[PDB]
Amino acid sequence: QHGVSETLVENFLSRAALVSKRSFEYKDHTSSTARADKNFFKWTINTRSFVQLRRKLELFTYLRFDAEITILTTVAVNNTYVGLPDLTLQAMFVPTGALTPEKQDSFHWQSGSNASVFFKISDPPARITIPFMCINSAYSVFYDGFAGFEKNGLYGINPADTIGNLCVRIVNEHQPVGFTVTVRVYMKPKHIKAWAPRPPRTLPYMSIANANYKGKERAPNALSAIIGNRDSVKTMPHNIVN
Amino acid sequence: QHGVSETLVENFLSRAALVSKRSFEYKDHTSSTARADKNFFKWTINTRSFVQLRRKLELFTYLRFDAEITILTTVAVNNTYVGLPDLTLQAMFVPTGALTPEKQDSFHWQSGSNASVFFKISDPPARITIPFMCINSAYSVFYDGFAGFEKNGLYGINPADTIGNLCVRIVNEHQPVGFTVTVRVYMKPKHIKAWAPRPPRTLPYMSIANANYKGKERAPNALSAIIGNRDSVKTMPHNIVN
Amino acid sequence: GVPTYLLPGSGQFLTTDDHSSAPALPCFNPTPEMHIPGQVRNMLEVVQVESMMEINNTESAVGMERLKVDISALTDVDQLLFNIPLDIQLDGPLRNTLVGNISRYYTHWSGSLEMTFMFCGSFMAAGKLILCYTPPGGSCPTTRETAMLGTHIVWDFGLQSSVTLIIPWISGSHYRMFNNDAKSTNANVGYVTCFMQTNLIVPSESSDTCSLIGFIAAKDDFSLRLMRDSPDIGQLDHLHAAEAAYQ
Amino acid sequence: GVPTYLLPGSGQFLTTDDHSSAPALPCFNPTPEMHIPGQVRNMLEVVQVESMMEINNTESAVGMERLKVDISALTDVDQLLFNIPLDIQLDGPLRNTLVGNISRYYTHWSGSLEMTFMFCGSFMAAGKLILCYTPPGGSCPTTRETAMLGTHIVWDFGLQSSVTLIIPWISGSHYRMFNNDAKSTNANVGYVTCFMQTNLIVPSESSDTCSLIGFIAAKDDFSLRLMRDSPDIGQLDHLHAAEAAYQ
Amino acid sequence: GVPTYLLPGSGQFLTTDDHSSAPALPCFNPTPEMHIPGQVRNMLEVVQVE
Amino acid sequence: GTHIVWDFGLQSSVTLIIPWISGSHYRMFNNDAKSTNANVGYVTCFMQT
Amino acid sequence: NQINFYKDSYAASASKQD
Amino acid sequence: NQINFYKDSYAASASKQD
Amino acid sequence: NQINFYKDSYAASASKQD
Amino acid sequence: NQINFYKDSYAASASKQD
Amino acid sequence: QLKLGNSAIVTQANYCCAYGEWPNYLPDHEAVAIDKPTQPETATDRFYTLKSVKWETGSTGWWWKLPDALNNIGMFGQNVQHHYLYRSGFLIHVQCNATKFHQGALLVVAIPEHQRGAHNTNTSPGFDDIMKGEEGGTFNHPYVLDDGTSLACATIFPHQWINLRTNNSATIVLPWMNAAPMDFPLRHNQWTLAIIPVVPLGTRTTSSMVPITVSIAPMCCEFNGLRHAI
Repeated sequence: QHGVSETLVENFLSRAALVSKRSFEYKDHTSSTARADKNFFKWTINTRSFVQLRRKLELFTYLRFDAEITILTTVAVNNTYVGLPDLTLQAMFVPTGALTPEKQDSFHWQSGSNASVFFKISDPPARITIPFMCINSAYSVFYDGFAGFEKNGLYGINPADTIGNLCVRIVNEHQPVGFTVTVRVYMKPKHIKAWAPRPPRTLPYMSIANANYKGKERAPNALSAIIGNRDSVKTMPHNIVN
Repeated sequence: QHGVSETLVENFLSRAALVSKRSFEYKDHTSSTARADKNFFKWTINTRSFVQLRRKLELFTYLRFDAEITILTTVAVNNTYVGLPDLTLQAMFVPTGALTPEKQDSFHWQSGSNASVFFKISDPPARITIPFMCINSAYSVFYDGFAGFEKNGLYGINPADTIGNLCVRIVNEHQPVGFTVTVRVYMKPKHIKAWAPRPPRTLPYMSIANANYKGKERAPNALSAIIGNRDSVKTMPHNIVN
Repeated sequence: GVPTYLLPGSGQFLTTDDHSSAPALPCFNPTPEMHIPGQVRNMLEVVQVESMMEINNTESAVGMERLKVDISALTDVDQLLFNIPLDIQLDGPLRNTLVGNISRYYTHWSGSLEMTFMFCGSFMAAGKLILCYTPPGGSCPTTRETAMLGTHIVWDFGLQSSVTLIIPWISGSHYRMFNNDAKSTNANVGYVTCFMQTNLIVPSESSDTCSLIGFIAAKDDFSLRLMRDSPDIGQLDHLHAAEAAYQ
Repeated sequence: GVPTYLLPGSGQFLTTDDHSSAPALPCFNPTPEMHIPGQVRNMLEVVQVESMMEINNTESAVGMERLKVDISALTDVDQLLFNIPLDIQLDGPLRNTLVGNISRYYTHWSGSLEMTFMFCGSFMAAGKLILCYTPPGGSCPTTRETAMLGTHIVWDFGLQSSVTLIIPWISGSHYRMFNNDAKSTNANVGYVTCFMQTNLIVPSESSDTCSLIGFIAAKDDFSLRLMRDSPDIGQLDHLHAAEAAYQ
Repeated sequence: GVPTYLLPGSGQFLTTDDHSSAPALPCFNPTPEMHIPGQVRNMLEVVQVE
Repeated sequence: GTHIVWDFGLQSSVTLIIPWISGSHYRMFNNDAKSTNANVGYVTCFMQT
Repeated sequence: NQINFYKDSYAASASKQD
Repeated sequence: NQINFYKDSYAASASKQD
Repeated sequence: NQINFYKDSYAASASKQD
Repeated sequence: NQINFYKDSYAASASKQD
Repeated sequence: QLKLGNSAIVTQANYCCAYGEWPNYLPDHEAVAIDKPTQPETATDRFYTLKSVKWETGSTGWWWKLPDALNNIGMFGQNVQHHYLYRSGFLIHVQCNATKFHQGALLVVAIPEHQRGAHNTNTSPGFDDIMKGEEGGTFNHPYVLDDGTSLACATIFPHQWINLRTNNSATIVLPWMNAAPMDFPLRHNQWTLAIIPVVPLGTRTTSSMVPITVSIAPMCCEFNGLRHAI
């Protein structure tokens, strides 16, 4: 007579978990390097950058969900302190492999067809719903095979599994002091149909591109010993002693 | 013909009373001590830190309520004054004894399965509803007995009575001036079913872990004299004199 | 969309409100309601249970001597034994009662009271008392001839070892306030006094210092409203190990 | 317009909420649902599948030797072979199981367990075991006479090469918590021990070091609630090429 | 009044949304729809032309 | 065993039913007072208060 | 979406019904 | 007050009906 | 929760009905 | 005005109906 | 007459259904464990009589936590040590009588979940201060019930009065008082029989060593989780 409704996969996986986080600078980028974010960042939307949602979504082989992207923008100041600004941010949704902008004020941000969302810091966080956009009927979470017809393709990375790019910029111009604008993206998968459950991953992750494994140096969660050791098979660790 | 609806236990106990309060600093914690809050605090959610809701909930032996946690965050500045910031706070709900974060920017705050709430100071206060989460059918407010099977357990502290941990951090990074961010938590118990009423506690509380008593040095509410003294049993204190 | 506008009172956290709020744990299955004995749906059920009065709230009455009232064999005639301050809301012998600790969570109260005086002498101890309830306005009556004009009951220590002194609800107002003025018309309740109707008469082998335990309850017409915090408890610092709930 | 007012809880992003939100791609036509085998509507379907226990979680058991338990021909009488820490929520031989990895996403759990012990000796290997389940409260029983008083099953290596040791749900509470206290009444589960009922008796051409593989599943009455993050995974830095998702 | 609370996603200008908005010119009478040849209700009609 | 607790209040007498508890149908006599077939039991009396 | 609390018929949402 | 737009039954207002 | 004032069927809340 | 989403009868608007 | 099992008490009476509830077995819809709990009916549902405590002049009080008073007595104590769970009501009958020349009053009060408190220290009471066993305890401060509460309001609990004028017995009939249907007996005590001299023993006759004898009959004992004894 116990309710089993909390272990539903629609309830199990629909936690709005952190999927992206960049503290990028917000200043005069006339003298900054090429690798640094010049008031914008692209992010290829993947479930794999943070290991807690990843291990939950890697419990299944095939997932059919609607990503409910919630973008939490928060701001800090890089000697003296002044008031935090009410910065307007654009988060333009670019598809996989399409043209992502190269500047803050480039003419790709006009969003003549791309889905953008113009939100502020002092507003509630920008929550959009990105649909099930796989060309297949489910996201191949694990894709045993290769994408390209040649033999140079990446193993495990099906581009149909890839959601897309989330190009996020600050709509405001540069201001005479530098701010550190941290953009946290929270994806809540919903309308979830889950197929083919898998062994939960025990060893720690190495890369987001694959399923490489190293393990800890000692038990628990080591390669030769996943479960932590005890004395003998007839030795009870948490034994009651009275 | 008088209405008795205000003395209902659903009306009696459902006052959103202060259950937690920490003024913690918000600054560069690279040179602070280990005991001080480095932009986050854990709180084991108990009804016992503040004696006015505690004595109301200690009127009963068994309580079955839904805690409606309201988190009021308010901010002050630690020479010169500048504008108050619009700080974003996360209040991640960790269960009893589970992994609470050790940093502000640790990877436990990603909330892949824990219930978090991301709220700002200038917003209305973050009001969540934490359900009746006891494994028993009521919270043992007073638990005559011990938790562990060994003889080292804590007396009176049933972990089934314990709600959980309320790990609250500030999502923003450190800013070049120090702020004092006071987080007041207001729990309103609701859907209350109350069993086995008890004597109201007369002596002042000593600790939140138990029901120790010392009493005042003199009457009223002393150990040897709860009610304040008078001259004789035949002496009326508030006697009308005309 | 829907054209709205924020009223005054928007974004204010009123503590005593009644609103559905966002559940932290979705599709939570709570523990099924097992039938636990003694459910209280209403705090007046706690109030109507009779509880001991500390009529002996004097000095040199240490601890448990405060509950009982030591009556003795008196060589005089019609003497005063005890009088009871009837302020439920204020400090006095009714404060540490079920009718008094719960009513100090409130400000306005109604309804009758119910004093039960339990005699705890020997079976050979015989005597009589009179339990005068005096409605307020005047002084506390000291002689017996003054107080039997009120609402009294005359009680034997024969087969009866207990009473039911119904303090009637006599007030002009519907309710009665609490103030720091104990002598207000809205706050003062009256005076219960107790006199030797005859005497306490014991034999040579029964102890003469017989004790009365006095109860007080409420009746079915009792009522309480305008809830306030209890002055019976209060902290000046944090409690012990209150930091340990955080650490 | 419509007179509104913002409640407390306005503009807060609760992660576990349930609200319709603005679609980024309007009039999107999703890919039609093709029937893929093995749909999981409920995570207890993943739990009820039996999975191997690492009873041999000792040193010098490297890798795959941890799944099997090497039982041998014993010259003594009624000896102990292995005991199993039954904390599903905590670390131990049940952690890396389908009943254990999914339950460490939760805090409170119910229902029975289902241990299947698969014997992997020769066909000529004959013997008997007893699989005692001891409800908690006392120490882990070491002699056979102590533990057969509990819930045991006596198992032949005849035609039977597997069992179904139903660990019954015996608890006072409806559910069972997780804590860092493994010895709590709300957390401790019991003890499964295994004894030589008779012996392992093999001929001269069968290997004496026979192995037991132990499974554990759940039953239909199993339940899990109060979801939490898994302690079985956790990162201290960003993963490799996590910057390459941005660059 | 009506007890409301702002969801996440409040005050964000999503470009591809679908909402009724405030008309600048009230009681405007638009020009009546004269039948113009070759209406395209769907861009695949443009695609199917060789 | 089979006890009864008796007040000296209104009650000045009792009825302590010694129940027939024996394995056999009957009980023998012997010169062995400690036989299973001969021994009956023990009625004891204690100060309750 | 059927929400149009304006008195003008052009003020409605984008009529994407086909 | 009958406003409960959440899918959970415990998320409602305080059931003060007696 | 039955509130979906969007024209898209995927934009609804998480269908936790089982 | 008929909007009273509170459980208390005194919490309504000013009853100016006469 | 109160005849439970082979035990009996010839009574002359006024009992107390505690919170209006009579002890019954656990109903099958509120049952939790999947196995049928054993019900040792006549072996445990019988009057287990503890030691008598000397009702003196300078006595403060006595407390027996249940079933900690009965974890080592008879077939209740053997069922307690051999079973992980139990669910028992109690029929406490308290015997205390004296002459018609003695005065005194007993607040025979049964306290559900008597979480005690130590006096004038922040340290919680240990194991040896709570689980006294068959010997019971003695109130350090009976006026505050050893937990900072009040003796004056202790009549909210299931109580009976032995006024040595009127009656010589108190019968309190306790149901299963726990948030859980069954519980572990060796680490938890649902009830606590508190016997308290509100009015002390006084007389002018020859002094008799007046005791208070306590007969506690468990009622409707279930037991579950059979294993070896402890």
